[PDB]
Amino acid sequence: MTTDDLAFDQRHILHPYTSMTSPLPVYPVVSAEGCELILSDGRRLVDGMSSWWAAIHGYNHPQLNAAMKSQIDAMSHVMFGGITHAPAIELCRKLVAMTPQPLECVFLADSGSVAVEVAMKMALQYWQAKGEARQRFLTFRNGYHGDTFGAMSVCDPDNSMHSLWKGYLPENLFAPAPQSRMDGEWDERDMVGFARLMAAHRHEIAAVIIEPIVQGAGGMRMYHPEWLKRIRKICDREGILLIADEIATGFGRTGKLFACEHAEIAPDILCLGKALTGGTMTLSATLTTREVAETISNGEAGCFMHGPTFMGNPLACAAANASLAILESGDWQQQVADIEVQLREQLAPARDAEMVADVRVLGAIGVVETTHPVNMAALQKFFVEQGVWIAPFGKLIYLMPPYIILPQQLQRLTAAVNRAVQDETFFC
Amino acid sequence: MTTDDLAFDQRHILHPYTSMTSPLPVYPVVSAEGCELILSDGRRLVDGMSSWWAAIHGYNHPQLNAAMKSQIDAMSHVMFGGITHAPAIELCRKLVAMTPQPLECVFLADSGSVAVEVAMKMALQYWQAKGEARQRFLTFRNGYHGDTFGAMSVCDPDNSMHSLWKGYLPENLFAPAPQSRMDGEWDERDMVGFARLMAAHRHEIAAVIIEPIVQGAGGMRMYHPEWLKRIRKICDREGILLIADEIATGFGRTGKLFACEHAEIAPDILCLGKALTGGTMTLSATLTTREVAETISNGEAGCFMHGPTFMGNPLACAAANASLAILESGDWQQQVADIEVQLREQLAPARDAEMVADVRVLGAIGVVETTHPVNMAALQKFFVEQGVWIAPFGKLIYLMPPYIILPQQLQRLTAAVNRAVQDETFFC
Ligand SMILES: *Cc1c(COP(=O)(O)O)cnc(C)c1O
Ligand SMILES: *Cc1c(COP(=O)(O)O)cnc(C)c1O
Ligand code: NA
Ligand code: NA
Repeated sequence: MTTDDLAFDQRHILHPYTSMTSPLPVYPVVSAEGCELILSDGRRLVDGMSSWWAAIHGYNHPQLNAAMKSQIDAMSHVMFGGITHAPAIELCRKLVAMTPQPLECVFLADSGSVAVEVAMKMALQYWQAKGEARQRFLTFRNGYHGDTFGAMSVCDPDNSMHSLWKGYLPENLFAPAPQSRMDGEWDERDMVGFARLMAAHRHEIAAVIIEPIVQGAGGMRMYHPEWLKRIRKICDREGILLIADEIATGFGRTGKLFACEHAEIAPDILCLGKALTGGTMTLSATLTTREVAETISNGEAGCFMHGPTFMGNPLACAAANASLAILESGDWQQQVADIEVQLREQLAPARDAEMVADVRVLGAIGVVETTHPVNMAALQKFFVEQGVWIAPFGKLIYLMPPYIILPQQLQRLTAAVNRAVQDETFFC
Repeated sequence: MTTDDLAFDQRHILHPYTSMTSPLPVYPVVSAEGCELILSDGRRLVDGMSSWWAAIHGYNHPQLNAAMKSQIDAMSHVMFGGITHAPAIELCRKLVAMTPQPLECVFLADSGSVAVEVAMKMALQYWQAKGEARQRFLTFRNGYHGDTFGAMSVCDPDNSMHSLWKGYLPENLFAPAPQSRMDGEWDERDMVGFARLMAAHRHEIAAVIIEPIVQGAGGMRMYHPEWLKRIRKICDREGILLIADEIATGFGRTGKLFACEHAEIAPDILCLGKALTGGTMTLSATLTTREVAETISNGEAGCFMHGPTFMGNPLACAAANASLAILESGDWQQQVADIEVQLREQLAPARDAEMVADVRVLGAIGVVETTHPVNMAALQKFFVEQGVWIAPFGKLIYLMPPYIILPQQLQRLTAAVNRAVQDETFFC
């Protein structure tokens, strides 16, 4: 990789949420292996991010690799209209089996945002079919559900700058962000906001949508499981659908197979993505109940009106099947538990740094919230120099590493974060 | 695939736009090679659909395969935030190079619908940065832009059943579907409807969005290039962005590399999907002008507000690079031209058939519109018994074969269509 390449990237290639006129450096990656990324210049970095949650088995994994190659030899893709195939059936078998009982109807899609759009459309078509006028969504503040219009409409209005689409995006209902902590005590006073909204709008709410336990992109918040119990009961009582968006929490990340398990509840609709394929390629799934799938099909439309071109892509399905096969071994449980203990122990010291607001950990997620925002270019460079890849945002320096990360490798990530927060150099 | 597997699929697996209560037959495909799909019982089907436009090089292509397997050895995926990599760079060089000059900034995304969503958000943010109150889209009737909420808002209100979502979708402006055929003379009376809208709302329109030349999912309609020439001019005059959605028309399909060429015009925003990866896996691209990309960034939000987790996916990018490399050889041009001749010649006779409402052909697209809807289950079955894979819908029996289809294979397709439309058997 040459510098002319880098210049082409800078002037012609957009990257996620970053300016084009005023870019910030980017690092060339040539390959990746185990828990390491490899830059063009030969520098090896311990990945603390799993490429944004997804790469839970790390990189160049032999089982994922083998699964993908063998599928390519059968067929990379065939359309799913009027056709079915083994990778899709196997995957749906696994997804149905590993999730709560009521969740038994699978809609495969390409991306997490699309999975959410699917969930939202199911909710909408569901009520239309029952002849009830329900078009509104009730969601938590500090939530994040994707970047497409529908998903944007249920993301934190401040966190996502809704003043940009003010007038274009429907106005949903935003209850306060859960205050009670996964770590601490429950407080009944936390429920009043949501109760008020639900009481004042029960008749127009199609669905409640939330990220179970962890609100990821909107603040890496970790809230008390009683919230989900409560929400599930309120939805049951009112006859309203519950959508759990586990695109981030799914597949072991919080120490349980799905974060819903922390409350022992089942949503009516479940959105999955990111780690689904083990971070090899994009795939998503939206699962729902029989009651929802059948109601939709028996109404005016006569079907659920969605179908991405690449729905059920065999290759992505093979990768997912292989990712899930690793998880079937149950090994992830102790791997995540050990990562939890190690994050708690090693991030603790950060609590005494001047720049640190909070330190929270759940499963293989460890977060250091800062008092001031990070200086991106600056902190990212520091992290690279330490031989680690960490992608901080706002006031959040966090770790979500692969489950197979070696205690030594994790020790490196933790040392770098501690060292990053010891003065204001990398802040503002 | 056991019968139990197929039982599981019917009961638990949602397919595109179909009922979960009154499910129609699906066919179990184990692999694919060349232009053929292979079922579980060993039977081979000539593929007339390109797995919905995308597999322009057929299946199990040696080149595509090796490029995919090679990327897998380096890294199937890594995150795109603060990181760049060879496949994305190479892919973006080609897209910029192969498209009109003004289009030099690429936003890579996961799927078509998302690419459209991206295009729509650019337009809104563009006008946001210029402090202009523009949130309406102007599009054509019979248009299709994807299944996500934003994309649905510019899809045909009828074809897409807007009644279902009345109240959730922003209400855009819909001008009459292009009357003048790509096969015929131009009637300036065709412009009234559009002009009437463009006037009364020129103050409100953020962008004009249309599929160039071929309105695909909305009716496989083929209209005269003059519409594009005129639309561009009107957009230039009012200073309105033009979004050309070429997710279906891109990469050779209509006889030109890009359908926009048929009118030698250039969009402000261009959406690419489907055939981009040679139908191996999902990937999309939205290209735009420096002016748009800079405006947005130098805007108040500071960047373009969008970023899919799997943005720039190396594996997909390398499949796309291999696919474009095949197009670089230039063969598609005559491969497509020949297909167009064969389609024109061999579908001609369907015009003597009683169930046929119209026959139209453009590039590697052949359409036999019928007077009555098809019996999907019965027709598909007939086609499979004739050794071909054709996916009809509504009143359209159409073909979009791989560019590498042999003439005798193309012949079994067109014969199958001709035989299907002779009477009422497979209809209503
Ligand atoms: C990442 C994420 C999404 C969206 O996934 P994309 O694949 O980026 O569209 C949606 N919801 C949550 C909670 C996520 O974390
Ligand atoms: C198929 C198509 C889309 C949608 O692409 P998906 O990948 O199915 O989301 C958008 N626009 C046009 C013209 C299309 O043909
Ligand atoms: Na289940
Ligand atoms: Na160009």
